[PDB]
Amino acid sequence: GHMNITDIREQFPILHQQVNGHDLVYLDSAATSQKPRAVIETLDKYYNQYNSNVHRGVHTLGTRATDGYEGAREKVRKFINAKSMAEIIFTKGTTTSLNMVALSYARANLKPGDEVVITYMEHHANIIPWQQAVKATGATLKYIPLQEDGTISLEDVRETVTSNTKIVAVSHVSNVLGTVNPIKEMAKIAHDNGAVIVVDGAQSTPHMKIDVQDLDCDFFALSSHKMCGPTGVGVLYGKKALLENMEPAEFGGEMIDFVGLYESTWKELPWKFEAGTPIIAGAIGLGAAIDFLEEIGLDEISRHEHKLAAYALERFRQLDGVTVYGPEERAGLVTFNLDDVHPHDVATVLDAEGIAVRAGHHCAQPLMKWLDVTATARASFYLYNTEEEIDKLVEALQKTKEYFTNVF
Amino acid sequence: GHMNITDIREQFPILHQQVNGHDLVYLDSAATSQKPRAVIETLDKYYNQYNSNVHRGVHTLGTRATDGYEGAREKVRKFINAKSMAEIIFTKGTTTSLNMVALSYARANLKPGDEVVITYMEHHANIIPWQQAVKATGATLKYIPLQEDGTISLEDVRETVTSNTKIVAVSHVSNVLGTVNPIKEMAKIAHDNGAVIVVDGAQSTPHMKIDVQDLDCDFFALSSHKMCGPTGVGVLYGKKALLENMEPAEFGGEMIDFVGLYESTWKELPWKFEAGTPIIAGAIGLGAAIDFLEEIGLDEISRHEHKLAAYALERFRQLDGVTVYGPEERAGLVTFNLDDVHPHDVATVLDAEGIAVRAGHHCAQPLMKWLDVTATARASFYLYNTEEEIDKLVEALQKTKEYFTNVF
Repeated sequence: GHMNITDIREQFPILHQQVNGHDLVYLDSAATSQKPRAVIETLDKYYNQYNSNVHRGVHTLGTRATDGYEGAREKVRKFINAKSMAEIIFTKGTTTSLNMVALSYARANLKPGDEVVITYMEHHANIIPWQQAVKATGATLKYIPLQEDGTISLEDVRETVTSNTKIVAVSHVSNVLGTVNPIKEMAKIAHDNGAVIVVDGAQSTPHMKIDVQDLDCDFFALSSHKMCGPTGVGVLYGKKALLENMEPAEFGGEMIDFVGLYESTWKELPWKFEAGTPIIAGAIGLGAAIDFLEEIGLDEISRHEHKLAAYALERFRQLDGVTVYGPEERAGLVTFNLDDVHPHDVATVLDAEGIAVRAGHHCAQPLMKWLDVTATARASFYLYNTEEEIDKLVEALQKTKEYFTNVF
Repeated sequence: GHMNITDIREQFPILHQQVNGHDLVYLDSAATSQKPRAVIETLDKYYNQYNSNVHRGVHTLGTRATDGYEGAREKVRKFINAKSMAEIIFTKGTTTSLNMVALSYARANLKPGDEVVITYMEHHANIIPWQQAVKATGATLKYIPLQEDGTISLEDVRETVTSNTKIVAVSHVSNVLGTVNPIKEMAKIAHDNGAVIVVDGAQSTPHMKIDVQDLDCDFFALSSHKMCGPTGVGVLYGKKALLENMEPAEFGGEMIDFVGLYESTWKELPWKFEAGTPIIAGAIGLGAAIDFLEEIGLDEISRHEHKLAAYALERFRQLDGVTVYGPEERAGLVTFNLDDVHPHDVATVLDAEGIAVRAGHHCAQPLMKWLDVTATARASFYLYNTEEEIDKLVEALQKTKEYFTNVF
């Protein structure tokens, strides 16, 4: 049962190379994750053996491609514990999923005086679609405040959500702070006030079990590329009764039933929301990523990331002049700054040592402003990373601090 | 220079297999095309060697992925002869591209009394977004009529387009009739009346050179999966001056410049229209499909398809009780019916002989109604198909006709 990190790393060809003369140390999985051979070879087999368009079922390869595509829909349903494949919509990624809710749910259900409630830690994907939806409807956007450690208190949620709130939208896991938000209790507060809750799960799904029946979220969005799967593919989950009453966000072939000159009728769910030839190979590859993660065990992967996170926080606390943002209890990532060194220069120096991290605002400018910084650096961990890699990171941070103090 | 079909077919692993005990005869490339090793191995190399998120440029693999993604944008620009990469937007496919024009251009620029003009041969992707855009604006949808052979006469275009027309949307090549429409002359008519022209090029781009400066189209949409490229990726081309004045269709990270609590500003083109982590691998694979087709020569591929089309029409005319739809001059496809046999049964019997064709409405229900049929069968050709494969098709059609006459 227990995961062998050597055996896991063996499955990721891209980890086994040098950058600038040093073994690669890839600590940027919160930006995008690497892929095991089981996923890459799923794409290969699709294109080598049974590519064809789907949902015709009139010739043999087309039936195979259809069975592969719809089979992957069912894999996703089981993976997040949705009641029904009608609730599982394949999209281009988390961002498009959230935009579909903002176009098809928010803009149809917001009036002046209604509120959309988000938080200061949201990724832009979970901010801009609501800014545009409230502007288009004359509704009001509101922000739940954060505690000093970058978590959300339920009393602040209760204070911000009111009888005029129609939508609460919030991240399951922050890509910057590592905070795991109390989604299940926030959904109960949202429903008690007459609101739906929209959960941005791009950063939770790769790393921890999702059960949308236990969360009782109304909508849940995720991206394949962060969870060992292909780029260009994501999921929107929504409760069937909500999706049934929402109009499509996109129109075209495959999502219609009858097309007249001026009027058309739509397919049943989920295909109502899948216009045009779908992301056939990428969805099948996302199903393979799910099989891969489930065979390792999401709970095993969470325990491994908890170990790496606690080890990294401890070793970061051994460095002088380094500031870490966010709470002690966290997902597998550390966002930080070195005193006196711009995080872009940190990242540049670290890449010269083979170490890949991210520097910038991480698509969370209002959070940087809340943190009173212009930018930060971020190291993020996944199921193929090790404590030795964190040692290399903290050693390179120490030698970065020494380098820049002495150039001065 | 001249293409060797044996050497071309050698590059497509999927062609070399049996279905039901017969060599595969894949005649469904108008639904989706197969991929050469150069494309599949491009995806492999991406995932094996340099996957990372794009447009950070802070670590070595991220710079490589960015250079690959933006390099593919430039490959597409050269391929359709656009003036600028600002004009090349990566989307999920033709359908999404056309929906982006309908959301961001049509719904912003249509008033009561304005007209959107389409044709009776359009694919649903080029029909439903306009039905929805005119309903949302109170504008009027109009249809250019067709000649008896399923072509469009320019005098009918001139009669249908008026001083109230703001948009003409039309396919470059019909996926059913094989008609090549007179796009360049239609664009001059559209502009003479104060309209833009939106060209659905999903079926022309795989098969013939596109030059958007010579066409003078305002928007042009295409899909990677029909042109030897990965699924899940497409392009929207639009004249820079039009795109500059259109608002994004999707909102999120990557397409912003500044994000405040309530207001945001957008990136320059093309990234204004690319919200969230992009279709990194698929776009790079579409660039490889372009390199592959350009090395063979689109003019060579067009000549090969013209030969196969003229051969197929002749051999179809040798069959009794078979009706072919559309004009003599055509792209590489034949849509037909057997007297007395439902096209679904034709397709089923043909798959038992290893032959893959499509039966149905081909996402063109108003065209089937114009043709006074409920469904049709369709065989479609690409650069790996041969005359021997067309012989197998017409022989299997003859034996289908004999089989069903004798069961009766």
